[PDB]
Amino acid sequence: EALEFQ
Amino acid sequence: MVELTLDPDTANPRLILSLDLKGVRLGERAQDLPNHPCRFDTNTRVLASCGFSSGRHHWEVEVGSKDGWAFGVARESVRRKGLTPFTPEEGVWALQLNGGQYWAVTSPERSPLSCGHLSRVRVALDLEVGAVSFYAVEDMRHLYTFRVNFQERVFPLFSVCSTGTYLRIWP
Repeated sequence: EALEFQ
Repeated sequence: MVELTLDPDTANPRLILSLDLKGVRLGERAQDLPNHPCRFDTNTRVLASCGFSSGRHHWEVEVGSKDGWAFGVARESVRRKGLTPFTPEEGVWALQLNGGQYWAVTSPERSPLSCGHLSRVRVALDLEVGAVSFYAVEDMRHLYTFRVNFQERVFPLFSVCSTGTYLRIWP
């Protein structure tokens, strides 16, 4: 999920 | 070289902008901030205050050693509201640290750079040529150019989607 927020 | 600053009215509320508006990194909490239609509500993104219609313009960027950051330029029209893919079709030409590797964020597939450890990076925006270019200050080694037919105002873009890392504008 973290990288999905780029 | 351009003295750019961060636009706190564009910033994701989960971001933390430095006092002088040159730095950005992820916080662990949303903030009460007066949601504009211009603010990035979901993606961990902030533009610079100053955008460009025409010309060549340089900014420099101090990057972290740990994953989380992408940056480059976005066309003004880049969607702010909702979860948005991070890709050229969505108006975003960027470099990225992820899995301890530098990528030009292209699609359908991302392009891996075989550049060395990066500390500081010069961003050359040539609107009259139609290109954004990335150089390591460390010897002005060319990292990557995106050739782009920009048809509108183009803004400096920064995203930090993990704690433990950051981006700092120089100068």
